[PDB]
Amino acid sequence: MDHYLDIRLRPDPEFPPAQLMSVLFGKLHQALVAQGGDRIGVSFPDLDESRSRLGERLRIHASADDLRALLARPWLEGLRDHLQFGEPAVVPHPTPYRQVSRVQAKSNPERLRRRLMRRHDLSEEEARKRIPDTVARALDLPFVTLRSQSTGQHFRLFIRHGPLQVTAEEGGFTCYGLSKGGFVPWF
Amino acid sequence: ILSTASVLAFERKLDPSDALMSAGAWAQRDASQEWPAVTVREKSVQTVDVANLPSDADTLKVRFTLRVLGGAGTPSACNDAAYRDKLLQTVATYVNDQGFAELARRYAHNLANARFLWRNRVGAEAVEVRINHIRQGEVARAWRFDALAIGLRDFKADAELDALAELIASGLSGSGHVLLEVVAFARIGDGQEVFPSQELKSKTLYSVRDAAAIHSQKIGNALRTIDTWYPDEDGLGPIAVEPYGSVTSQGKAYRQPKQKLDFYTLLDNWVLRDEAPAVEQQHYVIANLIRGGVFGEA
Repeated sequence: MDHYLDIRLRPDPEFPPAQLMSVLFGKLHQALVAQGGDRIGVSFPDLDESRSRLGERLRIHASADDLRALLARPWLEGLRDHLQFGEPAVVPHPTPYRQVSRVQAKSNPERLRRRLMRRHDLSEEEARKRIPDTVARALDLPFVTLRSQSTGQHFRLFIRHGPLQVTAEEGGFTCYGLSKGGFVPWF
Repeated sequence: ILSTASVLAFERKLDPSDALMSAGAWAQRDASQEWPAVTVREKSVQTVDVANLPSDADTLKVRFTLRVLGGAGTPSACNDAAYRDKLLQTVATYVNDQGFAELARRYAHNLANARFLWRNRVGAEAVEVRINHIRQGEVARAWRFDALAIGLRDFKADAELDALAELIASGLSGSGHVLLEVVAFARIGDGQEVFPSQELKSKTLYSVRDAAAIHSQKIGNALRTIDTWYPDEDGLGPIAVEPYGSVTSQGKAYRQPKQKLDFYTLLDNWVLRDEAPAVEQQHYVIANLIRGGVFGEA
C-alpha cells in the first residue's frame, strides 16, 4: 500500500479521454480478476468536483509485490499508445487519506417492479401504482460506462471520493479497485 | 500577378474501399476465405442498433482495398492556365527534390498498424495486419505486419516497411498502378462488441449488404494521420492531414491562419510568391494535395 503507480492520459486525436478511461478501467478490472488480491486502491489525482470530471490522470495504489504482479500481467498490451507508466515509487508520508466507493442507483423503476414481482407476486398495475416513474435516481457523480463478460449489458459505474482524513485503517478492496472500507492517500 | 484560380478542385489520391467486417477464430486466419460477416442487429434497451462478435469467435476481419493513383499535382478543375502551370512546376520541383519518399513511409506505417480499426484496436490483445500487392488478380508481393510492434506515435524504419513505402512511392509518382488488398486481424475478445461506422431508432450503424462495415472516409482519415509537423504541445501524436489542422476529438485546430502554418498560406506563397516552406511543411502541403479538396478562392 506504500507504493503507487501513476498513469497519465496521452491526448488522443481520435478519442476523447472518457472512453479511453473506460477501456483502461475495464482492462485493469480484468487484470485484477485474473491476478486476485484485495489490496489494490484507485485514485483520481485531478478529479474535478465542479463539473464531475473524471480527470486526465490516473493513480493506482498497491504494494510492491502487487504492483509488479500487475505490470507482469500482459493486460498492458494494446494500450501503451495512449498512456504513461511511471515507476512504483513510495507514496509521500504526510498525505491525507480518503476513500473511494462505488455508488449505484435505482434509476430504472421497472427493474424494481420485476424484482417485487419475484418477491411479492404483484401485478403490473400494482407495481405501477406502488412505484411511480419519478423515483429515478440522478447522480452528479463521475462515471464510467462498461459492459461485463458475465452479462453483456452495458452498466454505468459511479466513482465518488470521500472526505480527507488524517489517518487510515486496514480495509478491503473490490475487483474494480473501489474500497469496501479502505482508504487511499491523497497527493 | 498569377493569382489563385477561382476553382482548384483536386481529386483524391489513395482511394480506400469500404472496410468490411467478418468474424473469425485466431490460428485459423490462414484460411480466411469463407468466414461469416459481422451483422448489425436490433436490440431494444428505446430501440438501438448494436454490433457484436459471435460467441465462437475472437478475431475481427476488417478488410478493404486501396488504390494508389499518382499525379497528385494535377487539378481536375482549374481556371488560370498560368496558375496551373506554376503549381505543376512547383510539384515537379518537390518530386525531383524527393520522390514521394517520406509521405509514402508514413502512409505505409499507417497501413502497417490497424489504425483504420478505430475502436477495434484499443481493446484488442493482438492485432495482425496482412497487406497484399495484387497484380492481374494474383498476389505479386505479400506483406504481413504486427500492429503492436509498430506504434501509433513513432515513425521508425523497417525492411518490409521500406518495401511497402517504395511501392506507395511508385504509386504516388505515377510509375505504375498499385492495388493493395489490406486484411487486418484483431483479437478483440470472445463476444465483445465491435464498432462500425455510425449512420443517421436513436442510433444506427453502417452496413453495405447484411454485413457491418466502416466508411471509406474513415479509413482515409486513419491513413491521413501522418501529420506530425504541426506546433505540437501537451504531447499530442500524429493527427489527420486536414486544412487548418482540424481535430474534432480535441475540438481545436492546429496550424491557425494567424500563424504561417495552415495549408492555404503555404500553398499561396509557395506558388505565388515563391517562398518555399520547410521540408516537413511542404510534406504537409503535398499531403493536402494528395487527399484532394475543393480548394480555390471565390
